[PDB]
This record gives sequence, structure tokens and C-alpha cells, in this order.
Amino acid sequence: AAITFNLAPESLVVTAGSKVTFSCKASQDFLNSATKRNYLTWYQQRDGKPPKLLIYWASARLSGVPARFTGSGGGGTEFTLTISSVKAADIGTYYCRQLRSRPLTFGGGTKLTVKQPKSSPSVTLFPPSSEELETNKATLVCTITDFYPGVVTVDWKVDGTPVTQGMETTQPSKQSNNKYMASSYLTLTARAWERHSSYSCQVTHEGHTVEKSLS
Amino acid sequence: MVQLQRAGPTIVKPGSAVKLSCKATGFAYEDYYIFWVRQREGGNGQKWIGRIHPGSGETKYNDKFKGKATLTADTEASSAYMRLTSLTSEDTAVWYCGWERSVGRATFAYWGQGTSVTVSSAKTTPPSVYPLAPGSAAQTNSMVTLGCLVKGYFPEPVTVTWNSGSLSSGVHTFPAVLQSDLYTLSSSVTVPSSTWPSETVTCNVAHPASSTKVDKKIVP
Amino acid sequence: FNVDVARPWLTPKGGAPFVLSSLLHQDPSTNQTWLLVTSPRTKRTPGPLHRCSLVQDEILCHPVEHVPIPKGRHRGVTVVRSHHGVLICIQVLVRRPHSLSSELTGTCSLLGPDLRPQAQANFFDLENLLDPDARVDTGAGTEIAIILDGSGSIDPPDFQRAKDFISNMMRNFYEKCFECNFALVQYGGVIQTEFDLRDSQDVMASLARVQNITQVGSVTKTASAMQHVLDSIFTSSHGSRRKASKVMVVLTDGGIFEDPLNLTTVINSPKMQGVERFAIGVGEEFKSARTARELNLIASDPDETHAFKVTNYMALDGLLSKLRYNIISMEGTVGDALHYQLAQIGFSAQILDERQVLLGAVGAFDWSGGALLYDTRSRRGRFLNQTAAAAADAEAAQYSYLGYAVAVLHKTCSLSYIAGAPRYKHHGAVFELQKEGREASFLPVLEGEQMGSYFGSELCPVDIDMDGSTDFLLVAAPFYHVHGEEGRVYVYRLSEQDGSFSLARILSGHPGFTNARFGFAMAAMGDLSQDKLTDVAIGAPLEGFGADDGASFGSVYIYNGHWDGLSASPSQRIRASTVAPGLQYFGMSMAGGFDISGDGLADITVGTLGQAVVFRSRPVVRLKVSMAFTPSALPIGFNGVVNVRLCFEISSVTTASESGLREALLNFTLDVDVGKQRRRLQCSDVRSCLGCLREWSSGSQLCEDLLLMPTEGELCEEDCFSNASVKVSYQLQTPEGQTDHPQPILDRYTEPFAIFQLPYEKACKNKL
Amino acid sequence: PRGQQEVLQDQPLSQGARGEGATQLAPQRVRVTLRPGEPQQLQVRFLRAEGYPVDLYYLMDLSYSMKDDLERVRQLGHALLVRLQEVTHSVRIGFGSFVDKTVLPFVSTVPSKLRHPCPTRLERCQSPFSFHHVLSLTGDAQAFEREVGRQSVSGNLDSPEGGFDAILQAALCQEQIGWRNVSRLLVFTSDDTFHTAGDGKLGGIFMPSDGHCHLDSNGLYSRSTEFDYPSVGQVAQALSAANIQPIFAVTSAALPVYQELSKLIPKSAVGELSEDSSNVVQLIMDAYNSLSSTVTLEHSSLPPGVHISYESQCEGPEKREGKAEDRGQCNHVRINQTVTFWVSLQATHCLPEPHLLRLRALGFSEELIVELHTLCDCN
Ligand SMILES: *[C@@H]1O[C@H](CO)[C@@H](O[C@@H]2O[C@H](CO)[C@@H](O[C@@H]3O[C@H](CO)[C@@H](O)[C@H](O)[C@@H]3O)[C@H](O)[C@H]2NC(C)=O)[C@H](O)[C@H]1NC(C)=O
Ligand SMILES: *[C@@H]1O[C@H](CO)[C@@H](O[C@@H]2O[C@H](CO)[C@@H](O[C@@H]3O[C@H](CO)[C@@H](O)[C@H](O)[C@@H]3O)[C@H](O)[C@H]2NC(C)=O)[C@H](O)[C@H]1NC(C)=O
Ligand SMILES: *[C@@H]1O[C@H](CO)[C@@H](O[C@@H]2O[C@H](CO)[C@@H](O)[C@H](O)[C@H]2NC(C)=O)[C@H](O)[C@H]1NC(C)=O
Ligand SMILES: *[C@@H]1O[C@H](CO)[C@@H](O)[C@H](O)[C@H]1NC(C)=O
Ligand SMILES: *[C@@H]1O[C@H](CO)[C@@H](O)[C@H](O)[C@H]1NC(C)=O
Ligand SMILES: *[C@@H]1O[C@H](CO)[C@@H](O)[C@H](O)[C@H]1NC(C)=O
Ligand SMILES: [Ca+2]
Ligand SMILES: [Ca+2]
Ligand SMILES: [Ca+2]
Ligand SMILES: [Ca+2]
Ligand SMILES: [Ca+2]
Ligand SMILES: [Ca+2]
Repeated sequence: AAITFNLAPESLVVTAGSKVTFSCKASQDFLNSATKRNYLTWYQQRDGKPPKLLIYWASARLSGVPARFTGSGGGGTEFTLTISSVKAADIGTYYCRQLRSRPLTFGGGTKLTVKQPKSSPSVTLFPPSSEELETNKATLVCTITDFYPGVVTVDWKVDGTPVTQGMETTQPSKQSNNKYMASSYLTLTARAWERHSSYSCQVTHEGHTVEKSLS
Repeated sequence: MVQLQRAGPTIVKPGSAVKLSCKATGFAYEDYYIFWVRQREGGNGQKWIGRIHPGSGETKYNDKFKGKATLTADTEASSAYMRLTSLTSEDTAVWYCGWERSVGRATFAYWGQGTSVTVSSAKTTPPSVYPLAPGSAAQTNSMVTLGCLVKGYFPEPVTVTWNSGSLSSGVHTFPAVLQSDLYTLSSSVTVPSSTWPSETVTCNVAHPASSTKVDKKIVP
Repeated sequence: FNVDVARPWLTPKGGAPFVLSSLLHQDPSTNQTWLLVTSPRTKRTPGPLHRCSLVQDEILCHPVEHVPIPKGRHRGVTVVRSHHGVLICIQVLVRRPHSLSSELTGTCSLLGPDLRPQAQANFFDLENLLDPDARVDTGAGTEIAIILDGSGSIDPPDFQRAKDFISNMMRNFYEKCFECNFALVQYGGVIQTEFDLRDSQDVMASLARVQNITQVGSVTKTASAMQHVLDSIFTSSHGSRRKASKVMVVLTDGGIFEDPLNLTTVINSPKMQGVERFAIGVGEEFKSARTARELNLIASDPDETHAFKVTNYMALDGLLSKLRYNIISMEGTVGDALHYQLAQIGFSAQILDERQVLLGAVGAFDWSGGALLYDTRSRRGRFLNQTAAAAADAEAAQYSYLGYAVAVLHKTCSLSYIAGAPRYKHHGAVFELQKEGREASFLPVLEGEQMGSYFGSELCPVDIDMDGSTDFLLVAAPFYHVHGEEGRVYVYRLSEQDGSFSLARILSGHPGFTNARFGFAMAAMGDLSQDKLTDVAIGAPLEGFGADDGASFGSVYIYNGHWDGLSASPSQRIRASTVAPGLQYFGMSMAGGFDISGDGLADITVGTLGQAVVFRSRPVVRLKVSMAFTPSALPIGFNGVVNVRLCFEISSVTTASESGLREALLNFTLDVDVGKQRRRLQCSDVRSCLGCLREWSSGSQLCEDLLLMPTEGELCEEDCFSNASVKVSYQLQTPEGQTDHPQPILDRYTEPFAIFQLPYEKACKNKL
Repeated sequence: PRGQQEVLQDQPLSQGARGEGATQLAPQRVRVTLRPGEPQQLQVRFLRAEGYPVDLYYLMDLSYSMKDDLERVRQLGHALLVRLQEVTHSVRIGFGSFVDKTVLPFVSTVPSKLRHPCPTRLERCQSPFSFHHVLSLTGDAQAFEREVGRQSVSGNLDSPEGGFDAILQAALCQEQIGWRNVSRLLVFTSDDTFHTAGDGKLGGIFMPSDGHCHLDSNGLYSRSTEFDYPSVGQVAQALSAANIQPIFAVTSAALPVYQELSKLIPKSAVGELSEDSSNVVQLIMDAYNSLSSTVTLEHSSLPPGVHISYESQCEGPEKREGKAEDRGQCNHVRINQTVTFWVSLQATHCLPEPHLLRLRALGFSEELIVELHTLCDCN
């Protein structure tokens, strides 16, 4: 069918001036029995830009790639890309790729993230706007800003009863200051909004549960 | 120098077909292969689509896109084309053409700028902006967080600013999310409570696809 | 060597079309290259010609439009090609009226360089096309039902006379008619089908039965007799054929009586329509007006020539003359001479210019053969065969199969047509058209040596230098026998002055196969090895049949061109087993010289018996190697380190510079002081001089730097003054599996090494 | 130097009117000694006084040109059987026919002329075919007579006939032609040239002949229209594989072409087909005799540096015409007189002196014993 890639870990927490190590493994051997070259390629993509070719054969760099990137990755079934000293420019995602046989496949990717001291989220909760109720619609938005790391879970609760439907969550994203944010809506119609008396949102992180409420 | 350009983003109804283009320059076109690959959003990775040799017009396709894609080469204009047949809402993603390395093997030595494809039946609708009045409990703190809700707009993008762009710190514009067929978005800013409501706080939302600019002042 | 065996393209197996012969074609005005294949008629595919292209790493085929469409059995398809168009010839069967033999010639169509109709030709009724002065440019049948009356009113003598009459009539009609059968019915009171059409096939049985029938007597129910003849005979259940004519002969005495049916309605009935009615009157008592009018009603509309009163034994002249047939003289029998009926014109073909073509007539004049030089635009041809001065010469040249294969030879400023006669005498021959004036005839110039070897079944002129003048002529003997049917090919050198043929070599296949059939298919494949000299391919379809697994069999041998001529041994041998599984009779048709992969390099097609294959042609790379020493010479008693710079270059223009060597890697080694018992110098690193593997960069130049150290031990002063020899040997390490691009290959005829000399300073006054 | 020879045993023997009273080989033990450049010889006897089995397959062309030559073929067949039966007790005889392939240029395809190829309808005819195995090999004589006499003449279009198809089918179809593991003879009769591989192209046949039996349950080569004629080499190889000696009895007109073909087929003979058919019968008796008998002296591995040879004679004044290995077995056996062997050896070099061997005959559970001694030195 096709060759499978196990590019892991999904992401690395790294600091400027430290070593790195990705690990891409293939379900089959890539060592071409004649040229004795392992057929695997490495790519680098930064947000909002097309990827770039880093290392075409298992250990050969492309012209213009800084020497701090090393292909290593022998054996033919397991490969490792090592970055010597991370730099701000190097923050991005890296994909491994088969080259020996069709169909060609990728590894999924591995993203880098700068490390930072923890930061508890700054949580605020807002009610539906007055103009929104005039249109017979209602919605509750909870903002969660400047928290680290970027893994969190939220549980909305009206009158103390959790709600598991009609909920959307904006994509958490990273900032230039190395923090994270997030938001969550609560779709409701004006009639349903009046059926209850109190609202609240809950946030989970490494610490104690934080909550905000309206009424 | 080798570089590739494309027609840019396109918006099409479900069931239609899109003929993307990848103009090539700086090399002999009837020589080098052209490879296509799509990076589906939401962290689905990438998957190789197909191949075409402009000299002989021959192609090879991944089975997953056997009947979906159809590559062709126009040696006169040095432009490569891919046709997506019977598009669906799922096909929405960003697609890339490529150019193989002359020596050795590297399928994508060079890439084009990028082209995003969106399949939707929604009409061009303007966003509805709703102020987010802070709760009564938030007025006793040194820091107050405001925001607005940009709900129900199509197509993207919609830019949000505060105080005609004078405000430039603490503003967070979250990525949009879809509802039914109309997109949504939110933004939040933070200012000293000593400056609010004592000083005007507002935001401007622009929708070029509809030529609509909306100003909304936050009120307690 | 040059052909990429690792990446073949094959027509789908078992699907349409079932390939028989394949050839590459290109339109000079558009540079498109197609692959034309020919298939036998089948329910799936009516067409005899298909054009195929390379799409999605397969060969997809679409039929060509305006080619003749064969009907029924497969009888032969021939497709040749030149830069003036494509010619397709089909063999057809025709039957002329009242002819007991068939005609078998060809209907052809000439197409332009871009596959549009230009000409059609039918080669029946050849007499109206032939122009003996045309300048040759050299630079069911019939069924007869009888209704015998023995129904009283008939004495034994008259009955016996009637039996003799009918028997003589049957015998006479069988002699003068071949496809004329009979049935009989005696209708005295009862109706009794004495014998039927199926029994008519055994003439002797029916004749004996005619004499063996006995009178039934009783009453004359003649109309009932007719109705019975129509309800039992002429009906396809009993053996009658719908197509055949229908006659009747009614031996009535005229004493009709007690007839259950009405005569008038029966006689004119729609069923009776379409059948002749001959009436013979029996007895002297047929002189009444009523009986006469009855006869007149019974007999055909023109009563005269159908109605009769006595058994005159030549009264049936009309059918005896109308039904006469003609028989073409056949084995052991006399008949009309075989001149052009089975000529099979178009058995072999060749395109000369925009109008004229050359055709083979293997079956002309009792399989003597010949060729037709046909002018398509004027629709006039000239027949050309071997001259016969007396009956002995004519009968000696029969069954030679001249025109089995036809070809053309380009001399300095003239042309020469040649033909093959594989059965000539009994070993084969090749003829040449020796125009002497008004008359031009084929005269034999080459002869085979073994019986049944079929010498001259294949012809293949080769113009090695591509200057417009043929330099060799390959003639095949596919069935040559040493232990089985090995085959054998003969290479002939055409003198530049006289045009004579002189044997140069005898090519034979790989030893160990007694069933090769080497030489069954041959073709000049244009220039594959980028050397501007034509290369040739021979086919051995039976190589490996049955032995071992036997899944695939066949071979193709690639011979290269040299200024001298053809090589001595094949530069490549392509075995069907290594190509793909299930290939049968691989190598019974080949073509080349046209690019189909997209590079600038000509490719090749080898057609098996049911599939076609296409192989790319790899780029041939020529490496120039140079090195610079430092110091330029070896000082006397030197002890320092020698610096070496080694640079290779691609002196071959067969590839664009900015592709290097693709995925092929350069592997080179160094040998220091070659030929000396003890080496004066040595390498500073075994890695850097043994198995050194490098990747060619972008461009046509690669370079390296190495160091050499003095060798350990006491000085070997014995041969210091002789120049020191350093040798470099190199190869290419080409990847394994199928590749998108055809990887380069070193040239097979350039030594893959070079030797550079480093002088040693002399002790004389002048060091160098 | 010089060699020596001796007989080292005596054996009582007897003879009978027929082979059932055979007493097998001569005294078992014999001895020979050899030195370089000096051969030696011995004598052996076998007590058998009758012939050995035979299988004759008769194969007539039935084209219309053979109508006049049919009586010659019938007389020849009777002569065949009668001459053979007076030298052996175990003769088997068979029968088959052929005309040509049933496609246009070789056979007229009109339905009327395909049912009755003969020129006139009063003639007795038979539809065309490629090969027809009629009578399997059998020890009955009157059966062969009746079957041969019943045959009728077919027709054709062109002079060359398809007898090669018949020969190859007879060679390949062993399990149903009835061949035995015995001296095999195929007598081929014709009066015209033969079609060969490469001729089927005219008729649209493009599939080469394969080495497979394609006969039907009723015995016709029905698939002939789908395979091409075999080549001369194919027939030669098949006959060599099957151990069949072909004897071509052909008309004077066609004698040259067949004489030229026989040179390719190793053990074949060619004789003219005339009223005085004793010429072909002589070829057949010579082919029967030339192939050796069950009486055999097959040798074991000789010591390296020693050679063996034979010279067989049915009687004192009668001997075979073979040379070297051709005389390793008896030949020209006749009734009431027993066969004999002369065995000679020559020495070139030497190896360990003590060596012994045995010469075995077929049909009995006994074999001779021979002792050998050789050396490279002088006296
Ligand atoms: C179809 O392909 C043929 C073969 O490649 C092309 O023929 C080539 O045509 C060129 C002109 O177009 C001929 O001249 C060349 O031009 C320049 C100088 O003017 C220079 O690059 C070369 O030295 C050469 O002289 C060229 O000789 C000729 N090649 C051959 C082998 O005949 C043809 O043009 C192509 N047709 C189309 C419609 O693309
Ligand atoms: C080479 O071809 C020529 C014709 O180009 C052949 O000459 C022709 O031979 C035939 C033989 O039958 C002649 O036919 C004659 O016709 C009538 C009617 O039967 C009669 O006079 C004779 O009995 C004879 O059959 C024909 O006239 C003659 N010439 C031409 C111009 O047709 C020649 O036989 C061929 N040679 C070989 C070796 O095949
Ligand atoms: C590079 O080529 C050398 C020879 O020039 C290869 O080494 C030889 O390999 C052959 C088999 O291919 C052996 O029989 C020899 O003994 C080897 N040594 C020599 C000195 O010839 C070498 O393997 C090649 N390199 C690679 C990577 O394949
Ligand atoms: C026909 O012939 C047979 C013999 O075959 C004979 O017995 C009989 O009498 C004849 N006549 C009839 C009417 O059968
Ligand atoms: C027989 O048929 C004819 C017409 O065919 C009719 O006129 C006549 O009346 C009928 N009867 C007799 C007795 O002829
Ligand atoms: C003949 O000998 C062969 C080979 O030994 C053997 O297979 C076969 O059974 C024997 N008998 C016949 C009738 O072929
Ligand atoms: Ca020339
Ligand atoms: Ca060449
Ligand atoms: Ca090519
Ligand atoms: Ca005959
Ligand atoms: Ca005769
Ligand atoms: Ca014939």
C-alpha cells in the first residue's frame, strides 16, 4: 500500500543554545541496494510560508542551509535530525519524507516551542451584548489570555450543570512573548438564555481550578 | 533562478471544479518533473498528489487522488495545471506545485508561494459586531479586559483594530471558527481601569469582500 | 548496454488489442510519436490498426479511423511505414458468381504522415490496373425435385422408360453441375418421398435407389404430389437451403383424378412462387384439349421451353447450360490456370515516395511470386517477376514464394528493389530487379545453403553512417537447423562501386538454446548509443520455450554500428524473463529511432505475441580525466609529499550540464607505480584511494585533492629513471529499482581508466 | 609388449526352434590383459534363434494426385507385413493418413468443394483433413489390410502437402498411437513436396507449432488450422527424441527433394515407390536389422586408459555394416542360427592394476564377467 512514518515527538520544548533531536522511523527500508544511499528527505516550514528543502539524502545538506543542521540518520529504518544550537529563526515544523517508492508519504511533522516559566491564565467572562438579544440570539464568551504551557481544558456550566453541546473553542495560538491564549463561545438563542439564572465557565491548568460567573 | 507562481486563492461552490496553475520560470520546462502536494489544515499533515513530466505529458497519480486530480502541462506557456473534480467541503486546503532536484533525488527542491482553495455555498455576508461589556465584578480590579464578537461573515479575512489602530499592545485576535456556513471570530484587549470608561475604547472591523467598515464603541 | 530494461511499459495483458506487430511512427511536421500496433479481428476489436500513447505509465490504444475493416477469419495484416506515410494492407476473400473457387488478394489504404486517408486500392480484377509499359524509376446452388408418376394408366414398359430417363438425367446433371442436388417423389394414390436432399450427397446411393423404386399404381393425385413436395422438400428441416434455386420436373401422364386438392389454387399458390415448373408428358393418351390446357397451366409461364410431350433426353438443355460452373486448376486436376486469383498482393509492402508503393505477390502464377509497383495517384501498377523462356523454366520456378519480403537499396545515385524467395529451389534466395531496358525482371543474387531454412524470409538494409547509401544487407534464415531450429543471420557488404554482395559475417544466437529462431525479426533501430551510427536489433522469439519454468521466453540482441560495420558480438541481450512475467514469443517484431519518453533520446519497441513493450534509452556519458602533479617531476632522492589534483569532465553532450550524473555515483580508485615489483610511492589514505565514492555536483566538472607519501623501506633504485605510472579506474553505481529518469551509463567502447606519467629527474646534464 | 586373452568358464547350452528355448549368454567368465599399442580380442555367443519386436506406422498421403499411386501403396503395405512376419514373431503395425491444412490457399474452402474435394461427384471422395490416426499398432494383419483398403482419396488446392504435421503428431502422441519400447519405424509415403514452417503465414496462421499432442478422441488433428507447419529441425528433433527411423517411399518425381531432406534426418532412408516395391522393403529390412537386438553386451565403466569395442555377427559369413559403437549389440538376426560377438580392447595408459567389470544382456537375469589388467611399463 504505502510506507508509514512515525515522526515523533509531536513537539519539543527547547531553549536557545541547546541540542535538538527529532526521530522519524519508516515501516520499510530506504537503503537503495545499488547506490547505497538512504532515500529520506527533511523539510522545514515556518508559519505562513511554503516549506523548504533542508536535507535531500539522509545526511546531505542543501546549499545555503546553515551547518548547525545535521542529517545523521543511518540504518535505513530509523533517522534523526539534530539541530546543534536552536535559534529564533529555527522555530518551526519539520517533516520527514520517503523518496524510494510510490506513493510518496510524509511524517506528519514536529514543531519546536521555546521554553518559559509557567504562567497562570488571566480569565475573564462576559455576558451577551444587549444588541445581540435584540436579534433573538445570545452567546457567552470566556477569554483566557497569557498562559503557559499551551495545554488547557474548559468546561462551561449553567446553574451548576455542565453543557457539552453548542460549544466552540477558538484555536489556541502562541505569541511573540512566548505565551498562549484561548477562547470559548457558548451558542444559545435568546429564549434559552432567559430560561436560566446563572452562568459560569471553568478552566483547567497545572494548579487549582479557576472559575468565573455571571447572573 | 528557479521560482514558481500561482493564480492565488479561489472560492467555489460545492460540486464545481478548480483548475489551479503553477507558472514556472528560469529553467527548461520540457525537462523537469512537476509534483503536487496538499497540506490540509487542522494539522492533518501533507500527502503527495501526483506527478507530470511536461516533455511527454505523462502522469502518475497516488491512488487516493486517482479520479480527483488530473495534471497537464502547457509547454508553450510553461504553466502546469491541476484540475480538482467534484470538489466537496473536505477538499478545502492549500496546494503546492514543486520542482524535482536536478541531481540526486529531492521531490520538492523548490516550491510555489501557496494557493488556498475554499468550497462553500455561503454568500458574501458582512460581520455583525457585538460589544462585550465587562461584568460588574471586573470593575474593581486594576486591569480590565474588553473585547468584541465578529460573528457571521464570509469570505475571510476580517481585520480588527482598536482606536483606529492607535492601540497596539495587549490585543489578541483569535483564529476564526466556522458555524453552519458562516464564519466567526473574536478579539480581546486589556487596558488600565484608570483609562476606562474614562477614555473612549472602540474597534474597527473591515470586510474587503463586502467593502464594509464598522465602528463599535464599548460601553459598560 | 543502452536500453533501460528496468523500466518497461507494457500494453495491458489479455485486454485489447492482441498485438501482432508493432512499430514507432512520427509526424515530421508536429514531432508527435505514436506506437502503431496491429491486432487480429475479434468481437471486441473490429479494427486492424491502433495508435497508442504513453499515459499514466501504461500504453493506451485507440483505433485508427479509415483503415479497411476485415470480415470473418484472420487472413493477414501488414503495416509498413516511412516519412511519407503509413501503409496498411489487409487480405480479403471474394467469391465470383458461379465460380467454384475463391480469390485471395489485398485491399490497401495509404495514409499521410499524420494518419489521414490519402489513397485506397483494391487488387481484384488486376487486369484493368496493369500497365506493362509503366516506367520503373531507379534514380447454395440448385435443387431439383422430381415428381414421378407411376399412378396407373402407365404400363411397365412406359414406367421403365421413365426410370431410365430420370436416372440418365440425374447422372448427366451431376456431371455438368457440381452443386446441384436432387429429391424425388412417387405419388400414385399415396405420396412417398423416395429419396431426400440429404441422401443426394451420396450420388451412388441415390442413383442405385432410382433404379430400385417400384411402381405404386392407383390414381393420379398430381396436385397433392406438388403440395407434398412443398410440405416435405424445400423445407430446411429435411436439408434444403434457402439460398439455392428451386426446380421441378413433373412426369405426369395427364390423367389427374380423385385429387383431394384443387389444382388451380395449388399451382399458383404463393408458396409455389419462386420455383420453376418443367412438365413432361407421359403416354400417347395426352392428346385431349383439357389435358393439354392442364399441362399448359402446370408448366412455367413461357410454356414453350418448359412443356413437352415425349421424353427427349436433351429437353433439359436450358438448365444444363445456365448452371455451368468454372473450376480453377487445383492439385491433381485440370482447370483454369492460376494467374492472379490467389495473388495475395500486399503480402509485403514498402513505401517509395509520395505516390508509389511496392507490394509482394507471393501467390502469383502458381506461387511463383513477384511484386507490384503500384502508383497510387494514377491507380496503375506494373507487375515484376522472374523471366521464363520455356515451359520447363516456368514449372521450375513455381512455389518459390517470391515477394514474401520486399525491400529497397539506396546506392550512390540510384535505387534497387530486392525480394525474398524463401522456398527458391529448396533453401531460399534473394532477388534484385535488374532493369536492362524496356524489360525489368528479378534475377537471383544470393542463395541459402540449407533446405527449409527459409533464407530470404527477412530483409534489413542498414545505412551505418546515415549518409543516404546502404552499406550492409542483413538476410535471415530463421529456421536453420543444427540441433533444433537455432536460426542464422547473414551480413552482406555492398560494394561502393559495383553494388555487389560479399559475405562479411554469420551472426548466431547465444549458445545453449536449440530452439531460438534467431533472425525471425530484424530492424534498424536508428541511433541509440548517441554515436551517430545506426544500431541493429535481431529477435529470437523461441529462446527459453519450455525449459525450466517457461513462464516467459524470447530474446532481442542489440548490435552496435561501427565505421567498419556491424559488431562481432551483441552489446546487449534482453531476456523476456527479466522484462516481465507472462511474455510469450518476445522478440517477433521491433522498431526504434523515435523518442517516446520525452528526452531527446531515441527509444525502442519490442512486440511479443499479444503485447507490446517500450524501453527508454539511457544517456551515454563520456568522461575525460586529467590530473596535475606537484612537483612536476620527482627530484633525485626526493622525500617530500606529492600533491595531486584530479578532475573529471563530461565530454558527452548527450545530457544537459545542469543534471550531472543523476542518482548515479562516481566510484574511482588509484593505483600507484603500476607495473613495478615494489611501488616507489603510496597513498596517504586507503579510504581516499580505494572505493572512493563521490556525488556529481551541478555542472560537467568534478574535482578532488589527494596526497601521496614515499614508500617505506630501503630505496628501490633499480628503475628510478623510468616514469612513474599512476592509474585511475572508475565506474557508476546506478540505483536499483525503477527510476523516474533513465540513469546514465558509461560508454561500452571507451576504456574506463586512464594512465598519467610522472617523469623522474635524470642524472644526465639535462634532467628532462 | 603384447596383450593376452582367455576364456575362463564353460557353460552347457541348448537351442530351440523359437526364442522361448533360448539359453542366454556364453560362458560367464573371460579375461584380458593389455599394454600400450597392442589390442586384444575375445569371442562370445548368445543362444537366440529368432527376431525381436517391431512397430511399423504406415502413413499415406491421400491427395488427389495419389489416386494412381494408391494401388502401389496397398501392395507396398502387404509386402511390408509379409516380409516382416517371416523374420520376427512380435510385429505390430499401424496406420494413418494426411492431406493438408483446411485454410484457403492450401485447401478450397467453398462448402461444396469442402465436402467433395474430388473433381467429379461420381468419384468416391473424403473431406480434407490434416492428420487422421486410423488404426493403432496391433498384431492383427487382416485388420490392417481391411483398414488400408477402405480408404478414399481426398483433394487439395496446391501441390505441397502437410505430411510434416502428421509426422510430428505421430512422434508426440505416444500414449494413443500405441508405440512400444521397441524398434520403431515410420514409413512415409507421398508423391509431392512438403510444406514447412513459415508457410502458414500465407493462410493467416501465426502461432508456431508447439510440442504437444493435439489429436481428438476420434483421432483427427482438429487444431491444425491454429498452428503453423513444423520446421525441418522440429521434425528431426522429435524423431530423434522418440527413436523413430523414417523411411520415405516417394514417387520418382519427388525423389530428389526427399533425398535432400533425408540428409538432415540422421537415420532415415529414401527409396522410390514403384510397382516392384522390393526396393523400399529392402530399406525397411535394413533399418530393422541395423537397429540392434535385445541381445546386448553393455559394458561397465572401463579402467581409465583402456578402451572397448565390439563386432557383432548373426552368423559366420554375415555381419553388420556398422562401425565402432554401432556393433556393441547384435544385428541381422535370423532363424535357426544363433548370434555371436567379438569384443576387442586397446590400451593407451594405465591405472591401478586390479579391476573387474561385467557385460550385461537384456531380457535375462544374467551377465558376463570380465577381468582386466593394464600397465604402462615395458616387459
Ligand atoms: C521537430 O524536431 C526536429 C528535430 O529536433 C526539429 O528540427 C530542428 O529544427 C531546427 C530549427 O528549428 C534546426 O536548426 C537548428 O537551429 C539552430 C540554428 O538556427 C541551432 O540550434 C541548431 O544548430 C540547428 O541548426 C535543426 O537542425 C533541426 N534538427 C534536425 C535534427 O533536423 C524541428 O524544428 C521540430 N519541429 C517543431 C515544430 O518543433
Ligand atoms: C511472369 O509473369 C508473366 C506475366 O507478366 C507471365 O507470363 C504469362 O504466362 C501465362 C502462363 O499461363 C500466359 O498465359 C497464357 O494465356 C493464354 C490463355 O491460357 C494462352 O495463350 C496460354 O496458354 C497461356 O496460359 C501469359 O500470356 C504470359 N504473359 C502475360 C503477359 O500474361 C510469366 O509466366 C511469369 N513467370 C513466372 C516464372 O512465373
Ligand atoms: C567501487 O568499485 C570497487 C572496484 O573498483 C569495488 O570494490 C570491488 O568490488 C568487487 C565486487 O563488485 C570485488 O570483487 C572486489 O574485490 C572489490 N575490490 C576491488 C579492489 O576491486 C567497490 O565495492 C565499489 N564501491 C561500492 C560502494 O560499491
Ligand atoms: C430395393 O433393393 C433391395 C436390396 O437392397 C431389394 O430387396 C428391394 O426389392 C428393392 N426394391 C424396393 C422397392 O425396396
Ligand atoms: C379451384 O381454384 C380456382 C382458382 O385457383 C377456382 O376458380 C376454382 O373454382 C376452384 N375449383 C375448381 C374445381 O377448379
Ligand atoms: C517405456 O519406457 C518408458 C521409459 O522408461 C516408461 O515410462 C514406459 O512406461 C514404458 N512403456 C511404454 C508402453 O511406454
Ligand atoms: Ca552509408
Ligand atoms: Ca549507434
Ligand atoms: Ca526517449
Ligand atoms: Ca498431391
Ligand atoms: Ca501420381
Ligand atoms: Ca497442398
